[PDB]
Amino acid sequence: GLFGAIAGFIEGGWQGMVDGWYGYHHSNEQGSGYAADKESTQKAIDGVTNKVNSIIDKMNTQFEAVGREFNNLERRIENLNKKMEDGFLDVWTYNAELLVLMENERTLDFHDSNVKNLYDKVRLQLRDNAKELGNGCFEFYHKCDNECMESVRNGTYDYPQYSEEARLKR
Amino acid sequence: GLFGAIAGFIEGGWQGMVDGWYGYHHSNEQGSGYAADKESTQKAIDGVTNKVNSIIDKMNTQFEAVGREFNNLERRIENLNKKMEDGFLDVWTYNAELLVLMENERTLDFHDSNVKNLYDKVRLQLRDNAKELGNGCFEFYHKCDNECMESVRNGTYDYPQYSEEARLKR
Amino acid sequence: GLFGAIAGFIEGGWQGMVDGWYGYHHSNEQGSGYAADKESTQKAIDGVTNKVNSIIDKMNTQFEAVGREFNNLERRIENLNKKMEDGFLDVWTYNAELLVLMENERTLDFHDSNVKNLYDKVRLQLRDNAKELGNGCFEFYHKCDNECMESVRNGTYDYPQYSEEARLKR
Amino acid sequence: DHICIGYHANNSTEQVDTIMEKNVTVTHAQDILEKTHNGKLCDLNGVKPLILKDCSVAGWLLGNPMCDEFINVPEWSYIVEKANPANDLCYPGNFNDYEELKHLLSRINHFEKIQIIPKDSWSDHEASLGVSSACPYQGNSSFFRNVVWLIKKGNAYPTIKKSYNNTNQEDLLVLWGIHHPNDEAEQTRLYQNPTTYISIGTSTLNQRLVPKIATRSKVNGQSGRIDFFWTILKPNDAINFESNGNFIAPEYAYKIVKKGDSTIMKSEVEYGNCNTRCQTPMGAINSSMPFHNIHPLTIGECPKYVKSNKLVLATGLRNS
Amino acid sequence: DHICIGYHANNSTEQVDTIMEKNVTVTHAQDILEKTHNGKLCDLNGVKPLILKDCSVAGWLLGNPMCDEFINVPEWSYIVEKANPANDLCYPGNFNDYEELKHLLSRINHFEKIQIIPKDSWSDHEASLGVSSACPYQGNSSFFRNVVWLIKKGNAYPTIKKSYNNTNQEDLLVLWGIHHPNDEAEQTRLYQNPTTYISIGTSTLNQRLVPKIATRSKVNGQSGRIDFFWTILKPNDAINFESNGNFIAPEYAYKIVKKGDSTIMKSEVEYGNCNTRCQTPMGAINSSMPFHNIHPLTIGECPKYVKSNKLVLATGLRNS
Amino acid sequence: DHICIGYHANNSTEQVDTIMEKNVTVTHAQDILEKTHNGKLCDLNGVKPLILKDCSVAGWLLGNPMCDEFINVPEWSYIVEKANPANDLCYPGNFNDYEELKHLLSRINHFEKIQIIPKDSWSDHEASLGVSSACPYQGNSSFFRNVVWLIKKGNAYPTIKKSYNNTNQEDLLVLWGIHHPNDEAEQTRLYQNPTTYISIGTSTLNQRLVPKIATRSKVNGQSGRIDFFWTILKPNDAINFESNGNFIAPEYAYKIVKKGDSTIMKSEVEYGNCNTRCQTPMGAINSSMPFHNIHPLTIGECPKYVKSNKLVLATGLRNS
Ligand SMILES: *[C@@H]1O[C@H](CO)[C@@H](O)[C@H](O)[C@H]1NC(C)=O
Ligand SMILES: *[C@@H]1O[C@H](CO)[C@@H](O)[C@H](O)[C@H]1NC(C)=O
Ligand SMILES: *[C@@H]1O[C@H](CO)[C@@H](O)[C@H](O)[C@H]1NC(C)=O
Ligand SMILES: *[C@@H]1O[C@H](CO)[C@@H](O)[C@H](O)[C@H]1NC(C)=O
Ligand SMILES: *[C@@H]1O[C@H](CO)[C@@H](O)[C@H](O)[C@H]1NC(C)=O
Ligand SMILES: *[C@@H]1O[C@H](CO)[C@@H](O)[C@H](O)[C@H]1NC(C)=O
Ligand SMILES: *[C@@H]1O[C@H](CO)[C@@H](O)[C@H](O)[C@H]1NC(C)=O
Ligand SMILES: *[C@@H]1O[C@H](CO)[C@@H](O)[C@H](O)[C@H]1NC(C)=O
Ligand SMILES: *[C@@H]1O[C@H](CO)[C@@H](O)[C@H](O)[C@H]1NC(C)=O
Repeated sequence: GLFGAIAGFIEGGWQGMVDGWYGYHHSNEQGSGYAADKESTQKAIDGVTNKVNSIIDKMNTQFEAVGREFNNLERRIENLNKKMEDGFLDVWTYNAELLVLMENERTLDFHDSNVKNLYDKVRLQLRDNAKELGNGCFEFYHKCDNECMESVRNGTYDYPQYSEEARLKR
Repeated sequence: GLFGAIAGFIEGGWQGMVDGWYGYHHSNEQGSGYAADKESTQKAIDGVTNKVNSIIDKMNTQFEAVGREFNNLERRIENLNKKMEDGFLDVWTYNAELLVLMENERTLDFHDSNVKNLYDKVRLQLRDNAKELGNGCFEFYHKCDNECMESVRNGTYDYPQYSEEARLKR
Repeated sequence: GLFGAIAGFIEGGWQGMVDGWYGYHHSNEQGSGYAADKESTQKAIDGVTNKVNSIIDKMNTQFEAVGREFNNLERRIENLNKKMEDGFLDVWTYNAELLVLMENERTLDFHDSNVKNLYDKVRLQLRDNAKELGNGCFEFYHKCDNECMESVRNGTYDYPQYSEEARLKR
Repeated sequence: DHICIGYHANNSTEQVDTIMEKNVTVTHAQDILEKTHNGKLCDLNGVKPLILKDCSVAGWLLGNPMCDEFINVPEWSYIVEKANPANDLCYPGNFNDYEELKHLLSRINHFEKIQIIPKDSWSDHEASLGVSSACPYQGNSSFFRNVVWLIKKGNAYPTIKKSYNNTNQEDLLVLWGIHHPNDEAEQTRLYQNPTTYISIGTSTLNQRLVPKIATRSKVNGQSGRIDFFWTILKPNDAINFESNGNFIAPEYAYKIVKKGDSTIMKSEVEYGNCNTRCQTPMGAINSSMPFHNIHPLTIGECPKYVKSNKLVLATGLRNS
Repeated sequence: DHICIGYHANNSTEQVDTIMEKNVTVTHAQDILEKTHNGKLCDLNGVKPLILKDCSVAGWLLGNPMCDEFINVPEWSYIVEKANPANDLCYPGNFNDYEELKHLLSRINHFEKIQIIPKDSWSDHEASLGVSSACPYQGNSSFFRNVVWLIKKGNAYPTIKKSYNNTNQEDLLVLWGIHHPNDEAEQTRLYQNPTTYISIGTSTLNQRLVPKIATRSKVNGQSGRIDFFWTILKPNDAINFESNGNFIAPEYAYKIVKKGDSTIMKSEVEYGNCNTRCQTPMGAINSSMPFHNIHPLTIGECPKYVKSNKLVLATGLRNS
Repeated sequence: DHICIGYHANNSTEQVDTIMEKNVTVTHAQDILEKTHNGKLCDLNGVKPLILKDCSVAGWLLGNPMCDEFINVPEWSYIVEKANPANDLCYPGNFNDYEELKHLLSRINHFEKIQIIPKDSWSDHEASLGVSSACPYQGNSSFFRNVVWLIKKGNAYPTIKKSYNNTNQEDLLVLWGIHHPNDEAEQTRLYQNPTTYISIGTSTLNQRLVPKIATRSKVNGQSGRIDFFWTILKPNDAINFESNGNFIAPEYAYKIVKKGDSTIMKSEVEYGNCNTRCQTPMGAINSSMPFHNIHPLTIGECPKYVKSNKLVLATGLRNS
């Protein structure tokens, strides 16, 4: 991608993850499996939903054709009429396609940016208390319960706690 | 944000910082308080100022209505006149709004990108000679004078100097 | 840039690099010199080439002027004709310029993003087995053959190999 | 102990385009373009259209005898007319300001056909002789039903003076005509007086019409021509006609009793006993989409028209 | 020892919109949309407009007697006219190519009213009899002042031959008229000759006008009508009039002595003794902004018009 | 042992613009705007244009005698006409519906000039007397060659009855005229009959024309005028002319034998014996670029027109 994470340092996607958009995977003695993020997925839902409405709404003041007839001695103005209606049809066809092309790119990079942002809310809390494989996975210099992972999810990872067996693992 | 830093790893903004846009905060025995960056703020001033002029200037070749009258046997061409003027009014109203919506997003992400860029000009000079809290703050493995901070601001942080008490602090 | 790397942590460009767009530089007992990346440069070639065609193609449904004459008692409709043709000429001149301004910015940030992505495919494979100067260069905690660099290029850098003399260099 | 950071993926094949990349397969997409229609003409919110079938608007308003189906028309949501209706003017000629009239029409949902000059009020003139083989009704000769082709009564055509005051609150569409003979013999045989005129006045109208006696091609088997003319007679205004020959007089006019959203559709597509909120010359649209590509000329509440073949919004992320 | 990296923040409430997020509070914003006006009509860079008050452009150029205020008009920056001026044509009729004239007008800043045919030059015709109750001036009957309604002199109307050569360097606006009586009695009572015409020629103009004697509604208490006609008489060209009745002759014409930026504004908004660089039918604009939303039809140096209600540019960063 | 990550750079000076930054020097750029032309008028894909030189379209189709060069014109790719051609109408007058004709023209690549009424078929009228000093050919007096100015034969002008049936498969452009004398003496001296007319009929045309005898400025030394009129005579239709004076009869008409892409260019730029796929009034374009800025009015396969002075696409990265 543009933020290096999707189709980058995190090679593929998790089929087993249908809990959300951007999630975690915990793997401790107690149990494997996936769990999604909420304050990450939901925030992406709003942003994508709002964007869609914005595009559509921005588009309802668009030109609307009208039929007008002309006699055979009004050939210049009839031609003027034809060119001015196609003229606006082409402008709005241009605008809609182009706003779709451009927002598609942004929507994709938004996702990518939000995954890379996630990988960095965990990493910048784990410090030297854990391994960084670099594939979008983390190994520990310590032991982690099922509800210990829930500390790094919730955002409340306790640093003035696990430092002992981390430093001494080296 | 999109670059993870504003409203991300750096939770909020500094009211006490009215020296500039993106700054530092030094906190040593000598004194606390804030100091802004210049080669960072100013560069953002140009970019934002230039963008504004660009938008406006790009907009002065826009359509300008003209009044034309018609008799009661010119109903088709009067209607043609009405639709072609609203037609252009709608196009330019669309263009101006949309260029404002889109540049707003970019201006915001530009700022975010420039803060995250700042956090990384300091970090990539401090190496293992300092702590990284991960909240947009840095603690030292050594002592730093008021004019020592000015070395990391100026960009001239001396590495073949402070390495001794940094390595031995562990 | 926007991704901090071009005109950022990597100060300038390599004149001696005319092998490609984004490359490496190896410097071992055997020989100095440059070598470019292919799966990085080429991928940027497609993306830039496709974009160019897209812009042009998106532009061929643009308005085309037509000459129409009028007598001296058709002054209102002739004026209507003039304003509606300039009207469309201005719209399309606006669209083309603006799509060029906007894609230029993106093309530049795409490059920047692709360099920073490169610096991070090497770094996230080197771990603590190497030095990070922070100028877009890497020094080793071990010895590297000319075809050892080719391991970190190809993407296949062997970690369960060089770890011994790296850890013991400290 | 191993925790990973990753993203959703699925077995989806929906593709989007972007500036750099086409057909980027995605996780979630929203198509925003309506591409289909029911292929019938339909009622528009409960109001049936007026399907003119083989008649044109002129044929209708003048009452060409082959258009008897339309002698009385209910209120319509829109009008449908073929590209080349076979019944227009049975008798050849010009319909003055025809397109301006259709334009007026297009902002009209209903007429009341009222009588403004009674066919029994011509005592000094013949009012039923008065027909042509150009406008047949069941083999025998006839004429447009809304107007009366006056003829001389016993070798004389005295000067007509006739007027009508609009005692209604609605505007009136008034139509009348002039006959242009082929030679001066038929001119005298029809109207006695050799040099004739029709003056028509209102508070804004001031017209004099003179017959053009000349040799033309047979059209519908006739070389004579009839030119038709109209005006909008305002409430409390009067219309005054003066003529000493060649006058094709009004019998009936149309009261404009309902105005609002209408249009005149060109189509050959059969009416199909359905109901829609959005109608196109090709067929009706039932959709929640904001864009369609069926036809530019629609009526009702419709998606905005584009020329695109595909238009899909990426909502999800790149698939794998 | 502790150094931090952070950003500016403030007590601001100014909001912007973006594609994904609306009302994103920001640190620094620039509103670029002018939303207000002084609600008066004003001088445009020191030049006062022409406020026609209760007169229409026609009433002015023909010199309807209720428009005496405009017998001599200084140079104007733009023209202001009501939606429905009460003084237009005192005597009912048509003003030919009226809109094309207003279009010409709109590129004109000043006329000189010059005399082209002297009212004293009609020896064989009556030039002051010559008035109607339809166009009253202080209770007594009058007529449009720029033109002369010729009448027969002692049971005779000889053929007028009159011409005028444009010895000026500027174009001329020449106006003249034709009277359409109600019946042939008034026709003879006015002009003696029963069958009449007006020919008008220039190097490009070749017109013949024939009176239309017919019965119409009283408008302004008259059933007769007067149709007015104009041309642009070029420098060194001549205009030639020939008539044997029904001629409403020119007395005065308008010399086009200043051309440039003007317009004809529709408004009821009082003139307010102010001065502006940009004027709209609703009121004047004094702003440095590049966009406004007051009205599409402006004159002067103005912001570009949009239909937006709000338009703000984010310059600063997201607030907290 | 030292490995670095870096990017390409070069000695280039090509600059691009972006929203925030102007003149950002780049590594690789693509100019997409054509700014130049060969300054000649050229063949369009092997077909030479029709360069009317000093003649206007009217002068051509009526056959002004100074336009003999165009008595027979090969098929053209487009037409070129000056801003103010000196040879238009040798004899002054109006060309009815001139612009509508040029519009028709613009969709036409070739005419065949055919004879529809033979100059030898006027036995009861003089067909060569018949000329004016206004339209000279080599000092002596002449007339437009495609039409015949009929004159009375020995103090008489019997009623012309003439018709022509279109036995061809192509449409025909038919032209004819009316003479407007200066006074009634010249009227009798020319056509004997004092009160005259021209009727013209087809299956859709029904016209009566009456001469306007009046006093006008000399133009080209004449005060009389000739108004010209045209129609499109369909296959198997006939045109019928009836006149008792002032008839400027057709001799020849134009068969429309090739339709397709054409235009009428306004230009003074010399034809230059070259060949192009894209032509502009300023000169030809030979380019692979998708945009140009030379002129909006072009013909052929062309780049799309813009008003930009520069338009460059950044393909490479920021230079150093
Ligand atoms: C994209 O896929 C569609 C398949 O319908 C095809 O028309 C188009 O050429 C493809 N383009 C690319 C870049 O794959
Ligand atoms: C129409 O008749 C009404 C009703 O008496 C009257 O007010 C009006 O003046 C009449 N109009 C005409 C044109 O006679
Ligand atoms: C129109 O679409 C709606 C929504 O799916 C449906 O309820 C209705 O049956 C459709 N109408 C017709 C005529 O099929
Ligand atoms: C944005 O704020 C304005 C308050 O004026 C309101 O009109 C609009 O609905 C709000 N929308 C959102 C997304 O908060
Ligand atoms: C106008 O008079 C001038 C001045 O003598 C003369 O050149 C010109 O021919 C006259 N024009 C007409 C139409 O008589
Ligand atoms: C127009 O605005 C300017 C700038 O603030 C000011 O100097 C002037 O007083 C204003 N004019 C009026 C009429 O208020
Ligand atoms: C950009 O360079 C061009 C040189 O041709 C000049 O016209 C323009 O003013 C320059 N602008 C900037 C921002 O340097
Ligand atoms: C034209 O002549 C053809 C050939 O006989 C005939 O069919 C047609 O009726 C004629 N048209 C007229 C107007 O006489
Ligand atoms: C047109 O350009 C092409 C391509 O460079 C070239 O082959 C040809 O010589 C050019 N034609 C002229 C008339 O110069």
